[PDB]
Amino acid sequence: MVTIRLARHGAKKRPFYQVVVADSRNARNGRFIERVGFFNPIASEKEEGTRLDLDRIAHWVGQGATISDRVAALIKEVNKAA
Amino acid sequence: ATVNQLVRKPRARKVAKSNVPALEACPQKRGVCTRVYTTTPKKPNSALRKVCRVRLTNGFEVTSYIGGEGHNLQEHSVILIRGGRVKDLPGVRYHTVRGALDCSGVKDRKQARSKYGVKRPK
Amino acid sequence: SMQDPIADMLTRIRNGQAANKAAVTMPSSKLKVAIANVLKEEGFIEDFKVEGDTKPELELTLKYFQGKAVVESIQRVSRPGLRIYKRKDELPKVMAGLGIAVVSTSKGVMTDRAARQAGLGGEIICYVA
Amino acid sequence: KIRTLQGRVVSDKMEKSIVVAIERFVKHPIYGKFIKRTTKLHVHDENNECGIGDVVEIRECRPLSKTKSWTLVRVVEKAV
Amino acid sequence: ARYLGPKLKLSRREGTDLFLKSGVRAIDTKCKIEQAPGQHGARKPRLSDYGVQLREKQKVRRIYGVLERQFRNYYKEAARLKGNTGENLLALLEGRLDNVVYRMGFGATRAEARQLVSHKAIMVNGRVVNIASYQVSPNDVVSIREKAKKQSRVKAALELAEQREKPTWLEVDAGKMEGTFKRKPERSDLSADINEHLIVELYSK
Amino acid sequence: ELQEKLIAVNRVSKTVKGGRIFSFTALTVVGDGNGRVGFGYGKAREVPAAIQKAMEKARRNMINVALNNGTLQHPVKGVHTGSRVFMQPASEGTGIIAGGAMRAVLEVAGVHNVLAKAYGSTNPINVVRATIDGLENMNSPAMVAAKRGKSVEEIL
RNA sequence: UAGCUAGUAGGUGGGGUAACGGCUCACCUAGGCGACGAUCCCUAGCUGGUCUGAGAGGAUGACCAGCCACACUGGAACUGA
RNA sequence: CCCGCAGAAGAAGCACCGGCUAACUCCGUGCCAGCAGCCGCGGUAAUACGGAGGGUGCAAGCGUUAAUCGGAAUUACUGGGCGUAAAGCGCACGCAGGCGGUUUGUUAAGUCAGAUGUGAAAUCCCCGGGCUCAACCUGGGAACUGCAUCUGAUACUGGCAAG
Ligand SMILES: [Mg+2]
Ligand SMILES: [Mg+2]
Ligand SMILES: [Mg+2]
Ligand SMILES: [Mg+2]
Ligand SMILES: [Mg+2]
Ligand SMILES: [Mg+2]
Ligand SMILES: [Mg+2]
Ligand SMILES: [Mg+2]
Ligand SMILES: [Mg+2]
Ligand SMILES: [Mg+2]
Ligand SMILES: [Mg+2]
Ligand SMILES: [Mg+2]
Ligand SMILES: [Mg+2]
Ligand SMILES: [Mg+2]
Ligand SMILES: [Mg+2]
Ligand SMILES: [Mg+2]
Ligand SMILES: [Mg+2]
Ligand SMILES: [Mg+2]
Ligand SMILES: [Mg+2]
Ligand SMILES: [Mg+2]
Ligand SMILES: [Mg+2]
Ligand SMILES: [Mg+2]
Ligand SMILES: [Mg+2]
Ligand SMILES: [Mg+2]
Ligand SMILES: [Mg+2]
Ligand SMILES: [Mg+2]
Ligand SMILES: [Mg+2]
Ligand SMILES: [Mg+2]
Ligand SMILES: [Mg+2]
Ligand SMILES: [Mg+2]
Ligand SMILES: [Mg+2]
Ligand SMILES: [Mg+2]
Repeated sequence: MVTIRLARHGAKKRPFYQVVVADSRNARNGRFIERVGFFNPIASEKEEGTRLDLDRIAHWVGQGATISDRVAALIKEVNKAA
Repeated sequence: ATVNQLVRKPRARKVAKSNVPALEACPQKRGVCTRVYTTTPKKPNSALRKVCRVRLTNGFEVTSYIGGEGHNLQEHSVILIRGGRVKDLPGVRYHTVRGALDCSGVKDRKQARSKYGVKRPK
Repeated sequence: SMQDPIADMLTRIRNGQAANKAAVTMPSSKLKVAIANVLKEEGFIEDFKVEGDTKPELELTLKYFQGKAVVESIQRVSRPGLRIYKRKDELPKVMAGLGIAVVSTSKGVMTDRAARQAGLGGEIICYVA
Repeated sequence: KIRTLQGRVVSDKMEKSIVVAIERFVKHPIYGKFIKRTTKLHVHDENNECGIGDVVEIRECRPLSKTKSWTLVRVVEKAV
Repeated sequence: ARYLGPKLKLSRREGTDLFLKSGVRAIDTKCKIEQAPGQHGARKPRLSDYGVQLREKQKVRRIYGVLERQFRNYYKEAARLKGNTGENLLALLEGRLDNVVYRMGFGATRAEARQLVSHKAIMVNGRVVNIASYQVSPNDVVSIREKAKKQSRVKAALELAEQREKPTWLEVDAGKMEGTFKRKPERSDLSADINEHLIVELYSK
Repeated sequence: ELQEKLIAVNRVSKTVKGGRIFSFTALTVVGDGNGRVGFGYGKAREVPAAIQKAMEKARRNMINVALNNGTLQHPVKGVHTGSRVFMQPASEGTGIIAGGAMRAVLEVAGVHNVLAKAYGSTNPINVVRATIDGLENMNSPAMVAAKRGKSVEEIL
């Protein structure tokens, strides 16, 4: 089904995840419906590092989209921080 | 020239043939020396230029120059050929590579050693 | 056959300027008159005069300044063998804006600058320098 | 308002069917000349109403045969 | 990756003094600065347009100690940047960290400054920077770290620098051994003998 | 202040009963850096003499050129028999992007920012002749205003 | 390489498909494609892009991503959304 | 990534130097041996072969070969030509095709204008940010010159009607 999950991008030892809506069958970095954010796990202080378009995510979930565990965690973090 | 004419029959790109077609767009190719001989240069030159007619791995029978002073070549001697003509042997389009398979490096060379397959002296 | 009357007119103007002719006459048409009017407005010719009823003749009075021709160059651009139309962003600047380009727009025949100001392209008739 | 194309009837022999050239006056990619290009289409026409040489308006539809995916909507300039 | 050969040799070839020696002793005393290096120095052949351009480029490269690939990259970057290309190139070269260290005076030559930078003697904004090509930015403090603060070479270099002409685009504290890179120098601020235009033409053949 | 530079020096021969007579031709170009440029073609049995003759010729018969802020006034083409030349004004800082002969002529003329190309033959003397002709013909906006009987502001 | 095509082109009616359809079958009509290149022959996975070039172009389609086709060679279906 | 230890210690080659093209001399050979991208060089004073010294250019690379575009306006749409350089059919008629004097009306096909939709992400470019710097990664823009639909304008070209 449609899911919301991290797509690994960046360099070796320096991952940068693009949060994408995509049909689960597709490969991790392959075909995707919509790109709804990003997450930078090695991002330093005085840098944003995370950004999730929450409205779009809400819309897709409403449509019936599953969410990756990591993406769910990110959402929780965003809510707390904000 | 007339726009109508061009539309009717457009402009042909000038298909340039290669001058080293035995390579077949390869940088080098291996072959076996069918025959090793000397030949006379063209009208502004006098020499006995060393050359070997070689059957390549891909079938072609070419003629190849052998640069450097002296060589350890004879019939049934596996060599690598490269691109380059001898302007003054007519119809010779390929050089042997000194410092490859059966071909030895030039003896006692101290300059352009990389061009003649000679290892660095002490 | 005569296949391009505008071109013929332009050629006549060029030849007159070359030959120091005071005026140049040719069969009048509405398009020709419009082009002539544009030319007068921009000041590349002194005057035009349409004369006759059944088959009227346009008579242009050519312009000289220091013994030499005012219209340095005058080339047809769009032509029957090859029509040229441009959009407002593609309108040409002749001689880096010094010369004018006669453009036939939806709102009548006008110079390139005028056409650009209006905001519409059209058939590029000719360049004049 | 529906999408529709006009064209001259190039043939009307095959029964309930006509062939409709849809000449378009395109510009040449390179040379810039405007060339007349043609588009033959097998159009379905029930009642065999169309003649040859007839101008006819057509719309696209679900395929009715191997070659026939257009239907006529109205005939115009149907003189002989 | 570095030129390790004779320096006055390079200077003689160029014609000018490239500041490859500390400047304690005059270059006229250290070498025949007028005569070019080698068997055929006592001869000045008439130089082609290409030749003159090449010589100027070589001069600049020798002055800073940049090899060709890096220099070419610098030129491309300058060309990309807005404004005058030669001017931009000069600014970038000046911006280099080894160069700034030399200007401040934490080294008699750029070779010495480069050595210090490589050997981790120099902190940029309180952070040990190791790369000689590091572009220093405006308002950047650059300082000798304490272990290198005891160096007699550093203090001698400071003395020599005091003798030299001070740069307008830096502000340096000799006791603190720290200098603030206030702004990238303008072309009027850099030396007039450099004809950047030749370099631009050469890399835009 | 009359900057001059020699474009090309070429050896030419004449044949006589004895044998060949060689001589040298020098194509030079002088200009004041404010608009005035002039080329000269001198011939003598030796090169320095030839150059001097060329220089004198160039210094005389110069020609004025309408320069707009150290650049061309509009894109201009120029021909002289084989040499057909194109040269286009360019933004400040572009430099002279111009061939050999062409570069020399432009530089002495005083154009600091140009984009040129020499089509056709690139025979130095003809190419220089073509460039000078093109530069000469190139009119300014004040000139166009005068011709058309308008203000310069109406034309822009 | 100038002619090619008899399920061929269209119709009616049955059958078939998840679905329109000569997809298939029976009959009827004699059509259909073609110098805007049909047919035949050679070569080739296509695209975003890549290299080059001032541009217009030219060449190209490794890597990364979208689409397609194949799975020793030739056929076939079954199961199943 | 940081700290400490010892000691200049373990770390420079490749091509070229007649012109184009930055860099020249001596010796050896003597149209030989050989070189060469082009033009050319060598037949007993070789800056062109081979060695040496000196120099030039790149540098952990440097040359050679292959391949593409460029220069090449040398397929010329932008942007060529055809008296003698390659190029006017031996001459005509004529179907398809290309082009069409002049006026008014009409249409709105070409043309032009505006909007809407799309033109995946990456890539290219601009301003930023993160790896000590760079490469590299990355945020946001711009661009994707296109295509489609709707609504207009009607000067020009096309269609239609009368002249
Ligand atoms: Mg051929
Ligand atoms: Mg000879
Ligand atoms: Mg490196
Ligand atoms: Mg049925
Ligand atoms: Mg049924
Ligand atoms: Mg294949
Ligand atoms: Mg394939
Ligand atoms: Mg070009
Ligand atoms: Mg593969
Ligand atoms: Mg399959
Ligand atoms: Mg299979
Ligand atoms: Mg297998
Ligand atoms: Mg099988
Ligand atoms: Mg199942
Ligand atoms: Mg099943
Ligand atoms: Mg030289
Ligand atoms: Mg050699
Ligand atoms: Mg001897
Ligand atoms: Mg000797
Ligand atoms: Mg040589
Ligand atoms: Mg030698
Ligand atoms: Mg070309
Ligand atoms: Mg020609
Ligand atoms: Mg002839
Ligand atoms: Mg004839
Ligand atoms: Mg008409
Ligand atoms: Mg017609
Ligand atoms: Mg329309
Ligand atoms: Mg994109
Ligand atoms: Mg940064
Ligand atoms: Mg109309
Ligand atoms: Mg009309």
